[PDB]
Amino acid sequence: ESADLRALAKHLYDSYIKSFPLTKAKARAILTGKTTDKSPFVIYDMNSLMMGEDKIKFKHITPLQEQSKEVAIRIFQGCQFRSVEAVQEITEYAKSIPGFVNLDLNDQVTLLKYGVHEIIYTMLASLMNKDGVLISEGQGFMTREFLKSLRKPFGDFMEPKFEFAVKFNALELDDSDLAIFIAVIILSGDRPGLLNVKPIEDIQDNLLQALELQLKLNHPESSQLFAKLLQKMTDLRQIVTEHVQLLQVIKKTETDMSLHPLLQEIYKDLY
Amino acid sequence: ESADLRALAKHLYDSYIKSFPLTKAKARAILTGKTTDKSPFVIYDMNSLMMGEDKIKFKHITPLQEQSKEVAIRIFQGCQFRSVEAVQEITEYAKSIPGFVNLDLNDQVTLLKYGVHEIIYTMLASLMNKDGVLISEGQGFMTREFLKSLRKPFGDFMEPKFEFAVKFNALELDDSDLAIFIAVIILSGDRPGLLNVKPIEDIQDNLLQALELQLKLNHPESSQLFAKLLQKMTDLRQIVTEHVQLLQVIKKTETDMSLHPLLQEIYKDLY
Ligand SMILES: O=S(=O)(Nc1cc(-c2cccs2)nn1-c1ccc(F)cc1)c1cc(C(F)(F)F)cc(C(F)(F)F)c1
Ligand SMILES: O=S(=O)(Nc1cc(-c2cccs2)nn1-c1ccc(F)cc1)c1cc(C(F)(F)F)cc(C(F)(F)F)c1
Repeated sequence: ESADLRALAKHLYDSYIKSFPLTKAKARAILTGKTTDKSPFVIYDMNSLMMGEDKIKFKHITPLQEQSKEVAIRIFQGCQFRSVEAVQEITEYAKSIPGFVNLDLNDQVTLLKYGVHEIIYTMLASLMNKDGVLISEGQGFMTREFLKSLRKPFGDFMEPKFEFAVKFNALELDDSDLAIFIAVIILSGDRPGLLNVKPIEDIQDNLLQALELQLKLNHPESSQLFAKLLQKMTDLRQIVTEHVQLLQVIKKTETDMSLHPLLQEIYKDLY
Repeated sequence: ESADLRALAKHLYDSYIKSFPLTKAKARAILTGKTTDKSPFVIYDMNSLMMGEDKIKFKHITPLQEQSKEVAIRIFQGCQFRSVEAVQEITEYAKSIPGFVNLDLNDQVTLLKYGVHEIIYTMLASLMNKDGVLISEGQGFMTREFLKSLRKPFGDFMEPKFEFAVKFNALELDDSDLAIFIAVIILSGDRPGLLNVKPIEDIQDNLLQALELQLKLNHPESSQLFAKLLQKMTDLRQIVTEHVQLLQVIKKTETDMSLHPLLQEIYKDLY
């Protein structure tokens, strides 16, 4: 039944709603200017950032990290903290994908480890326009120009993500489309070191049918959107390998210590 | 609500299975016989010690270096390496505790820094009986009468752990009980130097309620088990102060030591 596929789409939207407080629909209204209530703080330069360490921290001192050290470094570390948070959220959502928790425990672990980054860049696009990105739970907005202005290695971090987002966003996907897409990415039977490939493909098969039916009904006038969407999955992998290269350059060339243990042993045979 | 609290237990039990390779179940299987494999190498004197270390012949080099010392200090070296490795495991599991990674970064660090040792000994009981302890992934045993025999300082190290374990093990906790208990340990709002106490206590509260239900549902005949388990937190805090106490006496009677930088930080300014 098509009814079951819609039931599955529906189940995935609701779990997505619970796992991810800042949804695309909310982020876009923020990025535009709907129901004017509490406009976000704008970080457009080194000075406004300084002025802003005490606009997302000073209220009560519970930050992503302390002061001092280069601004490029501080932003880097703040994004470390932020990604481990994104990961817990993605992990929670994953357990709500039917069949996922019943997979071999270590295949769960492998799936998450290779899948999380592609889900971050997909979902970070919902938070982006062509001019910058919502941060601090939609409380701030950091310009693409400022990120790009940071000294050499760190100024190149974000541009590729911005470039992906602009084009991905032109697809006009809504959270109900993204909910199933994110689930398709998780369940990829081609990740390195997976034990049982077939049960993962059997799940991704059902989520592919659901994704297809979703897009046909929700986006009838977008000829071959399903296909276009699956092709973006190769774009995502590129953004990831490229982000992984740059992290390897940073860690080999820089002089700043003590980092987030999460993706530290996860630096072992990645993308 | 009961179902939230049941899901919390279930969640915590999964990450537990994911972060910790030698669980309590599997370990008692090795101590009992219930397992369909091997039989651990018993170390009781200097000769069977000089047997157990060299026994590494079909079980080659473990994550650690070459045993470039003597007897006591030779174990002193390996257990340091085991500790480092348990910490990694405990850090990984902590990140999976809902709300942990959203806390102030410095309080995450402080919570780990104190909580780690308590969880070490708690989980060390799982691998213990009154006669000795599984070491090396449970491929070895190592009598309490051997460990007790050692030199003036090294002679009071595992004893307090064994005595703790004997009584803790009479509580009949499983892996699913222990999953919640260890989370309640890390989320302790009284650790010195904590910056925002209340959000930590908030989470412990929820964990405490989940512990309660787990015990009540899992051990319905065990009178006041909740209270008796939590009383065990005082015992654990004593083992830690004793441990860290020999670790000082060691700096007066022995020569050069030096620790993995992860253990140096973890023992830094520790009561
Ligand atoms: O995947 S990211 O590009 N990671 C990242 C960016 C940056 C920097 C940008 C500018 C100067 S340093 N650092 N990191 C990062 C992330 C994780 C690490 F382990 C190490 C570094 C990322 C960027 C951002 C943001 F766009 F807001 F910059 C946000 C996140 C979030 F919220 F998902 F955590 C992630
Ligand atoms: O926490 S322990 O008591 N550590 C420890 C024991 C011992 C020794 C006992 C007898 C001679 S040396 N040394 N250490 C130790 C551990 C870490 C340090 F930084 C310094 C010392 C410990 C003992 C054991 C065991 F019983 F196996 F000995 C195992 C572990 C494990 F698995 F948690 F790492 C930890």
